[PDB]
Amino acid sequence: IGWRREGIKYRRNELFLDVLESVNLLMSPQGQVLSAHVSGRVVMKSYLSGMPECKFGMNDQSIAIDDCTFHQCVRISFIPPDGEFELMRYRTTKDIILPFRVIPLVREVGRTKLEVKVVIKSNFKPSLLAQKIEVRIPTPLNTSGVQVICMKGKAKYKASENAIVWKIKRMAGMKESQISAEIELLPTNDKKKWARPPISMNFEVPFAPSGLKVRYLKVFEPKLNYSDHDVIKWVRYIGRSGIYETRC
Amino acid sequence: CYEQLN
Repeated sequence: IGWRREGIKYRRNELFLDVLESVNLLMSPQGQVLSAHVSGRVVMKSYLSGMPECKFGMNDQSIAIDDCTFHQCVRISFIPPDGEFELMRYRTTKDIILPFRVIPLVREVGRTKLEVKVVIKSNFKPSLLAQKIEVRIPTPLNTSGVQVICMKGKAKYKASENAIVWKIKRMAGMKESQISAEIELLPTNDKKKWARPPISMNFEVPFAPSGLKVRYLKVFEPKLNYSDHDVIKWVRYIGRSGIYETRC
Repeated sequence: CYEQLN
């Protein structure tokens, strides 16, 4: 076996398991899901003795997994290498937990002002906290100044990037926070109007938006004198955002 | 950080 050497022996047979997903979503202003999918991978930090035989199972709540691209050791069952390695990549598109709901509200004031209001609605267990929340609201190219106040977090107008950045430390599920802006516009040519860019989001949530959960991870070493009841197994679900936009 | 597998 060319991915694992013989004779490995650890004292504390531990097992770290990270489930890493990236939720992608495009949503109309009215809340209709235009396109959405999750891209995920499962990495395993293995510290087991000898040449163990491992069986990884899950709910395949339920979830269907569209694509699969496995490591070279599998057949699920596998002899895992020593250390950190990627066990599998996957992608689902059905029954995806959308962790946040961006609700834009833009109101023209003649041809000079732009009163804008954006509401975030967290949509998960209130016992869990989302972290590293960023909401990017793009401003028109003909902006002289913006005026924003917000309840939770802090907001700044990065005029160079031509957008408003709103950052929130944490936010529990089943909650809502809002931000309100006044945008002063220079006069310009009404001709082109402007291509309304979407409102982007970035967050971290301690669960798999695909609903995936680890049913079992069995370890089997027949030669050595340890069984699966002796393995200190851990699992860590982390979901990041990728392309998370709402048409405004 | 991590949680134990039940």
